[PDB]
Amino acid sequence: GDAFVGTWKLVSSENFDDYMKEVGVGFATRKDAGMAKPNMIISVNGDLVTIRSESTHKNTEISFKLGVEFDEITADDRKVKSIITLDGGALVQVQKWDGKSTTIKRKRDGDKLVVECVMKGVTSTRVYERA
Amino acid sequence: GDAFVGTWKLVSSENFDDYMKEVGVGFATRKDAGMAKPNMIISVNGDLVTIRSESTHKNTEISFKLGVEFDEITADDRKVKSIITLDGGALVQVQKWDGKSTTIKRKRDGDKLVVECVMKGVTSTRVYERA
Repeated sequence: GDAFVGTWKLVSSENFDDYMKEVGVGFATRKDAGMAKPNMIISVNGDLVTIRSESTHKNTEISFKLGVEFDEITADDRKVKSIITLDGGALVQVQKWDGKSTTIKRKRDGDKLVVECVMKGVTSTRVYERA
Repeated sequence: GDAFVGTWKLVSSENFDDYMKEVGVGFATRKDAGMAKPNMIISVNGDLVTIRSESTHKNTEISFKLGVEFDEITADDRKVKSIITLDGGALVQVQKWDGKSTTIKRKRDGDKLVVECVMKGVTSTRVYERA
């Protein structure tokens, strides 16, 4: 919906490194990924949704449809299968690969976009705001 | 194949503006798109191919499989249907939207990657080289 559409700047991050350790990201790459403050750009054209994050080195983007499974190569190079849904006003994305799975939840909170990444027990919280 | 895999820097461009005029890109956007020298990063993971171009403002990326049609939102904001194939050592991509269609051909030439965009009569040539 039009609730997520826009450009966002990151403002906070919590327990991100432990979330990364849990998914198996390499030391040099976690250390790197945590030193940057990405921008999240979300838009929609018809029934097609787009999310792209800019960074001073790593830049990615995904184009998908709700409730339709697709193939994704993450920023950290994992070949996963994604399925994104609209569960009660929140964009719920589930990535699954090699028997494991993680869930990324995007939801509005006033003038902020709250993102919560979870990997069996560990949760990281990143708060965004418009730009 | 492993022939296109790598990072590329642009070195030349020819008749690009006329190619843009033909596809209907807006004046301010063509003027902008031509002042930048993008980088093309191509990689493969299993049967999944990835092409992403970096620029000091506009950054995009596509993930696809050969011979399988998919939905794409171009850098200039056109919602097109793409189909990419391997026609005799050349990556041939066809975009189609609103009764029209364009063809982008990527092929090797020594140590260069030659790209040729065509829109009924008009052809633009952009030459890349490794980085």
